[PDB]
Amino acid sequence: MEQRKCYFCGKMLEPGTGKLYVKKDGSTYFMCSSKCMSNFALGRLPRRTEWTEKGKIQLKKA
Amino acid sequence: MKGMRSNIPRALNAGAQIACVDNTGAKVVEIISVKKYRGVKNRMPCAGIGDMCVVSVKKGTPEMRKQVLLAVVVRQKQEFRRPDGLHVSFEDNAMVITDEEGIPKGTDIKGPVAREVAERFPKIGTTASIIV
Amino acid sequence: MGRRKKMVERVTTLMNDPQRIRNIGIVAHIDHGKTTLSDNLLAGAGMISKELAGKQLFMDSDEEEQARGITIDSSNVSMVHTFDNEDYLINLIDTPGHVDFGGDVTRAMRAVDGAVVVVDAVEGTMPQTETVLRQALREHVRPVLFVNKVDRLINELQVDSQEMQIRLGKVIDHVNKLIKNMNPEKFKAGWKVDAAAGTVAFGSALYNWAISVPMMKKTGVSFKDVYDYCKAGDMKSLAEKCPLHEAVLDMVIHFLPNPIEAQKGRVKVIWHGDENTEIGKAMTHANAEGDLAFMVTDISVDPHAGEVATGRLFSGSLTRGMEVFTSGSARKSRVQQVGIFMGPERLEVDKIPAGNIAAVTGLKEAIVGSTVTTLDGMTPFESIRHVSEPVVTVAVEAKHTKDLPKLIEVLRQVAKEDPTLQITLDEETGEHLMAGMGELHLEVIAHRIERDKNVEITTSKPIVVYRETIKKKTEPIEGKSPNRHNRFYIYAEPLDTEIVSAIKEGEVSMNLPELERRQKLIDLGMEKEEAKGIVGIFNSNIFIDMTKGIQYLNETMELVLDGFEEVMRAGPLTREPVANVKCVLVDAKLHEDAIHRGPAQIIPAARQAIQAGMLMAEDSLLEPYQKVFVQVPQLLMGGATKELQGRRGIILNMTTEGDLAIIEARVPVAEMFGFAGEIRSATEGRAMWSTEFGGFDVVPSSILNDIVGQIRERKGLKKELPKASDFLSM
Amino acid sequence: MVKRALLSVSDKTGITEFARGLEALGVKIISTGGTAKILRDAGIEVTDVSEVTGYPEMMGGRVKTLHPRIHGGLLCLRESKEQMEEAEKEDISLIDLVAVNLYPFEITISKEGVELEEAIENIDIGGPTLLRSAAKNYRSVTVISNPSDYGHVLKELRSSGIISDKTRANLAVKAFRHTA
RNA sequence: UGCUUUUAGUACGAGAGGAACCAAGCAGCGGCGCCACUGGUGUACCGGUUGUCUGACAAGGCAUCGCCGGGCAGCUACGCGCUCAGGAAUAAGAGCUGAAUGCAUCUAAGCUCGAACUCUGACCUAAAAAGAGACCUCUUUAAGGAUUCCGGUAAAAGACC
RNA sequence: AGGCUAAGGCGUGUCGGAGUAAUUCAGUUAAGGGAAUUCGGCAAAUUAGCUCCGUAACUUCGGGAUAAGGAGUGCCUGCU
Repeated sequence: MEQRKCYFCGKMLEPGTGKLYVKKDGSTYFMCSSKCMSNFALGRLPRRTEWTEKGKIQLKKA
Repeated sequence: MKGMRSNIPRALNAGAQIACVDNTGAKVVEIISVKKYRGVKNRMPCAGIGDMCVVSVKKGTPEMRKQVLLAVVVRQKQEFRRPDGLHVSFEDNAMVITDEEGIPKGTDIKGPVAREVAERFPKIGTTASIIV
Repeated sequence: MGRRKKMVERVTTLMNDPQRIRNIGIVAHIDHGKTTLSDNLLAGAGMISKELAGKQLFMDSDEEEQARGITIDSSNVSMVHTFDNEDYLINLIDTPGHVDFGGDVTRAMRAVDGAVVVVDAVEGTMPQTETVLRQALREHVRPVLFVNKVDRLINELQVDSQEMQIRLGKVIDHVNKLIKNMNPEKFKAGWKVDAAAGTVAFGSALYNWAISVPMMKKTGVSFKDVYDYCKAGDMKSLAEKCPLHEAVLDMVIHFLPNPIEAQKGRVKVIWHGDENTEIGKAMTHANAEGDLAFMVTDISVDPHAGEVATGRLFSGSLTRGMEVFTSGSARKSRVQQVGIFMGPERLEVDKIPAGNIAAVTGLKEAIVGSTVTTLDGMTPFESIRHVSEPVVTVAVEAKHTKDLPKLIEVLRQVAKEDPTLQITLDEETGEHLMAGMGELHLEVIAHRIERDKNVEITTSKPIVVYRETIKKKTEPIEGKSPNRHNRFYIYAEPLDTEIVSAIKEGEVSMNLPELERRQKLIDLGMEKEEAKGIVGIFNSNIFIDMTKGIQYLNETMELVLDGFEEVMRAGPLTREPVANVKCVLVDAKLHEDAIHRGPAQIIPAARQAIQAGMLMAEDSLLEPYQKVFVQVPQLLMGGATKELQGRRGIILNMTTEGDLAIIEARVPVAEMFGFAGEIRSATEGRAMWSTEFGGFDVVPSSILNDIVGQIRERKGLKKELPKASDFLSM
Repeated sequence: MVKRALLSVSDKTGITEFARGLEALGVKIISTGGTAKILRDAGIEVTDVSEVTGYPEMMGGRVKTLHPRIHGGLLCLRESKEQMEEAEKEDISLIDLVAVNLYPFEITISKEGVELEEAIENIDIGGPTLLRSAAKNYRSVTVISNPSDYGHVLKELRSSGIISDKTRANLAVKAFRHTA
C-alpha cells in the first residue's frame, strides 16, 4: 500500500482516493482533493496558502 | 488486444488535433478514426490512452503532412483510475506514430508516457525516456 | 558464477551498502611511490586476474601518469579486502595532488574520505608531502601513514633493524609534529596516526611487501625478521607472508572512515549552506534519496561511449535515468548511463545510493566546479565559477630558423594540449603571440616546448592584454553615413558592473526569451525601458536600441550591430577590445530606400559615432588582477606582506593557520611580474605561491597616460592621442 | 507544392510579411544570418540553414554557404533525376522557393581615403550563386530576387495554389538580370 | 459481437503460408442499478474584489449569484457494480432401421442428432384469471382501516412507507 | 451609455403553495474533444475601454487602418 502525500496541503492520500497530476516535464504531484488541484492550477503557492502545511511552516518560520 | 489494468475513459474523439511528440517530423495530427472501435448511431469515434487511431499529419515536415498514419495516444488530460484507486491525469494529450503492430516510427519520445501504453506496447515503453 | 561475476554482484551489494564503503586515496611527495603502491595494491588484493594490471597501469587509467612512477591526477579504482571475515568496497581516489595542480587538488580532496601519506623511507617527509597533507586535512580528509621504500634503507643504505625503526620513528614524529601545527583541534580529535594504533604501515610498493604493528603481531613477523628476509633476498617470502594490500587495506578500512561518517564532518567543514536545508542533511547524514549531489571531478571521455563524467555520489541515488541540473551551470540536461568503476574500467550498474563515485554519460551540465543536482540553484561547498580567458600574451618566436615547421605543429597541438591559451599563429612575421592565462602558466608552457618537443626557441617579454573602457555618460553624437542620407544619433555610458558580471556569467544572452532575459536585467539594475530595448550582448558591451518609431530601423539593425561589434572588438583608443560599455541609440534618421542604406554606408556611420562617443567619455583601460594565495610559513610575513603592499596587494584574508602564514591577497597581473622570484628569494625559499584571474579593474588613473603610451608604442600606433575630435568628423 | 523557403534577402524589406504568409500556408522557413533573427523575433518560426547543406555557415551578412549539389537541387528541374538529385542526398533539402536580393555595391570614399578594402570585402559572393541557381529553374523552383513583388507571388500561391510558368519565367529572367 | 493470449508456428502444405474444440482476459454496443472514488453542477455556504448607496470604520443593499476563487449534502456521468448457461423440441442438413421394389434406399411408417430460431430455464409484471384463487392469523359493535399530529427510503394530485 | 442613488412619482391590477413531477419560455455553469452538428457555424461563444509600440497585399494615392500582431492598466506614499 503506497503511502502518498498531498503536494499542496501535505496530507496523506487515503487509499482508494486522490489524484496524481503529471506535467510535460515528467514532474508528478499527488493531490488529495479537487481543492488542492484547483489551488495548484491557479498558480497559488502552498507556502503562501495558510491552511496548508507549507503555509503553516512559512508562518511559523517567524 | 491485451487488457490494461486501469480503466481508461475514451477521451479524444474524431477531429481532435493532438500534438505529436516523437522525432518523426509530425507536429500536429488530427484523429480520423479509431482502430478496433465499432460505434453506434451519431457517436463520434472515441479514443483513450492505449488506443490506436488513424491520424492525418496536419503540421510538420512535408513528407509527414497529409499522410494517413497510425498513432497511439500516450498522454490524455482526462483522468483515469488505476486498479488501486488512484486517479492519474496528465497536463496535456500526446500521441506517437506507430505501425499496426505497435512499433513506434520515432526513436525517442519527449515527455512521460502512461504505464498502460508502456505495458500494452512494450516498444513504446523502451522508446520513452520515463514511464509514469 | 565466475569469481569476477560474484565479485561484481558483491560490488552492487556494497554499493547499496554505504556502511561498508571506504572512499580512500593516496597522498605523497613526488617519486615517493604513489603509482607504484596504487597499481601493486590493485594486483595485491587480486581484484582482477593479476596479469591484467601491471603492464597496463590500471590506477593510471589516463595517459599522462602512465609514464612516471607516481600518481598525478584523479579517477578511481576499487578493492575489496577481507578483514576479520568481512569484505569492504574500497574506492581508490586517484590523486591529483602533484604540486603542478591548484583547484584540482581541492576538487579531489572533496571526494576523498581519507588518504594515505606515503613517505619515502629515506628522504622522509618532504615539502610536497607537507603541502598535500595540510591541504587535505584542511578539507577534513583523515590520513594514515604508509612509509614506503623501506627496502632502500634495509639494503641499499645497509642500515640495521634498530636504526631502521629509529629512522621510521623520527619520521612518525615529524609526521605528527606537522599534523599538530596544521590543526590542533583535529590533533585533539585523535586523527594523528601511530603504527601501534594500526594507522601506520611499513613496506615497499615496488616489492609488494608491507607490515604494520597489528598485522605484525597477528602473523608473528617482526621488524627484525623483515630485515632478515630483505638482507637474505627473501622479499618474495616477505610479500607472500605479509602482503602489501593486506596492511594497506587494513589501515584503509579499520581506521579510515566510510561515506556516512566522512560526509558528516566533511559537509560541516567544506559546505557553507545552512545544514538544516534538506540537501544539507541528506549529504551530511548518508542520504541519496535527496537533492542530487554529484560534483563532477573527471570527464573520462570514453572514445567509444562518449563523455563519462566521474563524480562522487555524495547525495543522489542513481536509478537509471534522471533529468537534473548541476552547480553553477544548472541548466536542463538529463542523466542516462551511470556506470560504477570496477577495476579501473566502467562496470555498468543501475542504482548507486550513497558515497560511491559514479560515471554518468549524457551530461551536458557536468564538468569541474559543477555539482550535478536535481534541486536547481544548489548551494556551494566552496564557491566556484567558470570564466577564464587569456590575459597575458607573449610573442613566441623561432630563433632557430631550422625549426619554424616544427614550431607551427607543436603549437598547433598546444591548443588541446592545454586548453588555456590562444596562440595567434601567423606567417606574416613568424611571431606566434601565445595568449596565456598567467605569467607563470606561460613560462611553464614555453618551457615545456623546448623540453618535450625541444624546439630551440624562446619567448619575448610578456605583455598584459587590457580592455578599453569609457568613463561617463555621453551626449548624443551624430554618426553620419558618407552620403549623409543616414544619421545615427547615439550615445554610450559605462556598463553596470552587476550586468557585466552576469553577462560574463553567460545567463544573460541574446538567444534568450524576452521575458526571461528582461527580468534578470530589470532587477540586476537595467532600467525597464533599456532592458526591454536591448538587441545584443558582446563580452561586456551592449547596444540598447532605445529609440521608438523609426522607419526601416527594424531591418537596418544588422549593419549597425556589425559596426557596433567591430568597434567593440577594437576601441578607438588603445585598439583593445571594449568592455563594460553600453550604448543607447537615440535617433535614426534614415533614407527611405536601401540603395542609400547599403552596408558600405551604414557600417561607417555607426562605427564612427560609437568610437567618437567612447573617446569623449574619458576612455580608460581595465587591468586584470590575479588573486594570490601564498601558502607560506607563519613566521614569514614581513617581507611577504610588504612586497604585495608595494605591489598593490589588497589583502582579503591572511589565514595564519598555526605555523603557516597563508596570505590571500589580490595583486594586479601587470605587477605580478617578478613577484614569483622575490617572494621565495626573500622568504628563504619558503613560499608556495599560486594565483588565478582576479577580474578586470578600472586601471588606477595614476599613470594611465603612461600605460596608454606604452601600448601605443608596442603595437606601433601614433603618438598624437586619438582625439575624439577627428572620429567625429564633418 | 512549394513547401520550403530559403530566404536570405540581403535587403530585409517585406520578408516579415512574406515569411508569415508562407508559415501560414506552411512552407518551412530555412533562413539564416540576418533574416533568421528578424523573423524568429517578429514571430515567424524559422529554421537555420545549418541543418540542410552538409556543413553549416560562416560570417553572416553576406557569405553564408555556397554548396554545389545543394544549389544544384533548387537549380533547375527539382523533379527530374540527374538535376533533382542535388536536392535530397544526405538530409539535403529540396527547397522550392528562394528570394535573396543583393545589396548594391558601393565604394564610400572614407574621410581618410577611399575605403577600397571594405568595399571589395562587401561584394556579396554567396547571394549571386543561390540566386542564379534558383533562377536557372525556369521549371520547378521559383526565385524572387526583387523584393518589390512579394505580393504578386503570395497572391498567386494563396489563390491558384502553385506558381505559374509565366511568373516563374519573369522571376528567373529578372533574377539573372539582377545578378548582372 | 469483436480483439488478444493459449491451443500453435501445431494440423494442413514441398515451401510460402497457416487453422479448428476447450480455456482466459479485455474491448465495442445494449440492458439494469448505484454514488465509496473521480468529474460537472451545487443562485446552501465561505472568501477576494470593482462601481455605488446607507456619514466614516464595522455590518449591510444593488449591479446576471455584480464578477472572480473554492465548495459539503443532493442529483448526475465523463465515474462505478452486475449482466455465461444448461435442458427440451425443431429448420436446413447428416445418419440409424426399413419396406414398397427379394437387393439397395435418411423416408413411406419408426428412430438419433442438429441453429444466434421456438419453448423451458436465473428477470419484471401478474387475483379484474367471471373457473374473479390458496393458506394462516385475528375478530365478530370487534379485529382493523381512514382522518388529525411529527415526518420521508415515497411522492405532479392521489397513493406509498 | 450602463450601474448605484436624490427630488418627484409609485408597489396598479389575481392570489396561495406542500420539490413547486414531467414538459416548456428565458438565463448561469459545464470534464475531455472543438464544427466531428447542420443545407449553411443558425444559435451561442470569443474579442471588447484607454495609453504606447507596430501595422501587409493592393490602391482611384484619398485609403485599406482600430488592418494584422505585441506591451501596459488596481491601490497607497511622495512628487515633476
